[PDB]
Amino acid sequence: DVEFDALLGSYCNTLSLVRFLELGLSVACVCTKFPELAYMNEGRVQFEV
Amino acid sequence: HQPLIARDGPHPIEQPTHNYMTKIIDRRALNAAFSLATEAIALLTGEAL
Amino acid sequence: WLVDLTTATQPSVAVPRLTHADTRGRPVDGVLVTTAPIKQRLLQSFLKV
Amino acid sequence: ADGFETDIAIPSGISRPDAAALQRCEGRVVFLPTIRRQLTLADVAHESFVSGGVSPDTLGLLLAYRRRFPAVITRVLPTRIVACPLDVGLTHAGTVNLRNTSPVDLCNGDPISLVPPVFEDVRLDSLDLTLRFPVPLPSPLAREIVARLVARGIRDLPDLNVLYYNGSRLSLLALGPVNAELRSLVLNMVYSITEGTTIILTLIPRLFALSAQDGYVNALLQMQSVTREAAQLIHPEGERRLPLYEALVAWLTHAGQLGDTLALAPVVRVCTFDGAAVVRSGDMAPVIRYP
Amino acid sequence: TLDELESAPQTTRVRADLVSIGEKLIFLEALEKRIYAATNVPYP
Repeated sequence: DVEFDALLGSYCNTLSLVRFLELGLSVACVCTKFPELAYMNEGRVQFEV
Repeated sequence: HQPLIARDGPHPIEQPTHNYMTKIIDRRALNAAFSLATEAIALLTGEAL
Repeated sequence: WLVDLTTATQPSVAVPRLTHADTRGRPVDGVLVTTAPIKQRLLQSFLKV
Repeated sequence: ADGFETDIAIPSGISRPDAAALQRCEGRVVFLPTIRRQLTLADVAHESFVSGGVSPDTLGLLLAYRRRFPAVITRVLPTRIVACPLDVGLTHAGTVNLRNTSPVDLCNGDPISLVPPVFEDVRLDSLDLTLRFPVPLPSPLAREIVARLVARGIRDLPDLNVLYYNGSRLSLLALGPVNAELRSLVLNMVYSITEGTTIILTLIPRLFALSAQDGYVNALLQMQSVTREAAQLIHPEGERRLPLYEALVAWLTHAGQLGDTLALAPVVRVCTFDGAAVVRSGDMAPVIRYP
Repeated sequence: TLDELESAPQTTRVRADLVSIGEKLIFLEALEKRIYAATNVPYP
């Protein structure tokens, strides 16, 4: 009589690869980053017509 | 790995869910039958040679 | 309706080491199993070998 | 080798208390549909005996055990249950240990038949099935103990509880659901015997009306004799007719049905070797079938 | 009690059928002449 407790190969590795620029929805954007932003109260944008 | 979204609302997501799934496999066993006749035994053995 | 067969299932873990490749082609991503008379209809019409 | 062994597979999902009861039930009698190598445990359980809808009663369990095939469990692996059938696998090996569920002791050289648990339980929680093990009690008691419980049911429409075997007491009363579980056997007794004791009383219109103790013997002896004078000692030879000859056949089949039920044939005989002759309750007894 | 598979590539050419559906190549065979021909087995 032989008794075995076997765990098999954990054949499940879910991968997620994300880049916003590989999405071409960044055509519809102007993405710039402040390296530190949150100190600022109110930024504004001037349009002259 | 459950993929996540930072939703625009400041309401808390409260927890992410990342867990392990374990599944018991099953078992089945096959069958066949080969049956030989009476006199075929002695001819393979040599008793009737 | 044939696309509805191909899009109703998620790409599933995990990748094999020995992928069923074609002559000069990409590896096979799915298997249909049909009866004999349906296969005659699906080749003389609607599809190419 | 050449010994035959049925292999019963247990479905996985056993809790640690459930395997301990199955570890304990080593020598017991277990029925099965067909002799086969590999087999599920769903055909072993008491749930497999049902017709509806209806959990089967004492009458159906007697009918099932003719069609089911008796087997005694050998050593119990955690993987599988290895059991050998009695009618084919034992003719080569010869010796099988068997533990009593019966409170009646066993002497050497006794024939043992199997009785459903009417004299008076294992259930598995995780696997969702029940187990009922029959009682291996001796065959001369088997025609008695069944007939005592039938005699109680006729009283439902002195003590019947006294059964003293090999210097021991027995209490049949010990109650409630045992009586209603046995109700179907009682009705087929009375319907068989009263239909018996009308047709014989119609073909012989004066059995009871004949004179007592001396003419009846003279009527018996000529009927008991071997000589050619047979038919003129029997038969009495718009309006409706008593369908007697059709009522012969329906009664003979019903009597012929109960012959297979209440024979309780000696499947098992016990030969004690290198040990005590008396085998008591909870003790493994060696088994030798007919050669 | 923990053990890992070992696989070796030995490719051979096999007569088969390939169908292009949508964005991925799809395999298509019927399994009547290859398997279940002249048995007592129903085709599931």
